[PDB]
Amino acid sequence: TQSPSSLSASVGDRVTITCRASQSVSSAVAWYQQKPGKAPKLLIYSSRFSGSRSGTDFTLTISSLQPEDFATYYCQQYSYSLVTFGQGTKVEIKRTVAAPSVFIFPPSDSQLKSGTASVVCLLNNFYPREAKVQWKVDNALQSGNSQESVTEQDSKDSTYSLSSTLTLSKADYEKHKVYACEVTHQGLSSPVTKSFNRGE
Amino acid sequence: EVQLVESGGGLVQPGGSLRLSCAASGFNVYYYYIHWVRQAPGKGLEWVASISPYYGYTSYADSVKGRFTISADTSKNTAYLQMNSLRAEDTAVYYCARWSYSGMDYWGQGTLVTVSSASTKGPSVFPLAPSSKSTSGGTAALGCLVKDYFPEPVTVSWNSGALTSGVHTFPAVLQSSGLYSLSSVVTVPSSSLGTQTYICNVNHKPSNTKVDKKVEP
Ligand SMILES: [Zn+2]
Repeated sequence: TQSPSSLSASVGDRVTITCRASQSVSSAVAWYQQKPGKAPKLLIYSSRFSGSRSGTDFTLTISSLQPEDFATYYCQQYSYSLVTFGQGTKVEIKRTVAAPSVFIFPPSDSQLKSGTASVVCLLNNFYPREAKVQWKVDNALQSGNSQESVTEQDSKDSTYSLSSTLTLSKADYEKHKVYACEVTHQGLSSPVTKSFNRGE
Repeated sequence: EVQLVESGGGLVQPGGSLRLSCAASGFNVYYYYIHWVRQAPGKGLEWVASISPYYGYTSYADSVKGRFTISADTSKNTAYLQMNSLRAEDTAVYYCARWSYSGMDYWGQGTLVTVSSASTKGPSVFPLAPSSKSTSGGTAALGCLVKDYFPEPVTVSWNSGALTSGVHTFPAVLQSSGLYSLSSVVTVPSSSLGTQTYICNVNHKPSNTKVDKKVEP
């Protein structure tokens, strides 16, 4: 019902996930592991995976983290007249800081001829995931007219990629000159700004 | 050889009705608890309903009240989820699962349920052209903007599947208009821009839409 919390870890690390319980006492638990694009998998624990109950809170422990363990974990609690899944913990691969390479794309002439305009800013292969994109139109800071999405952790170098799309009407696009996206990230000592002038 | 195959997912207007199916194989639903679990895009798992073995007693999440009905046909070996008075927040991938006495050890592939007032529309495909500013120290970035389609999903490939390295196909975003949009990008050597051709192959099954787009500098 909410976004999964994120946990950064390395191979060989020990990880303990706590199931946030309710009116438990008389409650039982089941743990699941889910990878992007696939159905969850039931976790059989006791041997790398172990579990126990400390009070009302169920815990799942990964003794020594393996690269196939990097996933999103859920606890399921079931009791009398109650069945629920916990929030979910996404265990992601920790790696060295990597700055994004930034690219900006003007609206294609094809889209403009079709009566609309989308400006795209691309952030390629960065770590950690946390990144802020700020759109500027004639040096006016924008907000509420752009949307972004992020890929899952790359299977190649454990980085992320982000694309931000600024949506404007064709008429409004053509009455401004300078379009820029400003990128803020861990790996950047100073914010990187990619820009273009309309019609160059 | 245990398998659960789901069906019935699709698009419906809010207030409408949908029946999902979960066909079992390698076992009969009569002998096991069968569960329905859903997952909204980007969100965690949410338990929806369950039906008991032998006697077929049921249980529902508070969020699906007396709107949803779970049942099973033991002769056809299929479990169902009747969904009435559907709301936008019911939009999710729905999974059916078998319980084994313990946890849900077998899951279906999931089926997508979209609840919205928007109507089915094929996407428009626009190029994200490479240039002198989409390049840097040898590598150039290019892609395709797949805009204004409904509902999910859209699939994108490059050069009919031959190009997979450096390919980033981002998750779709739901625009305020109610229509979806996504971008697929790929980074290539700048020197290949003159030689190699790059084509994004877009498929949008809900509208039977197939579109190719050659991306040129
Ligand atoms: Zn990549």
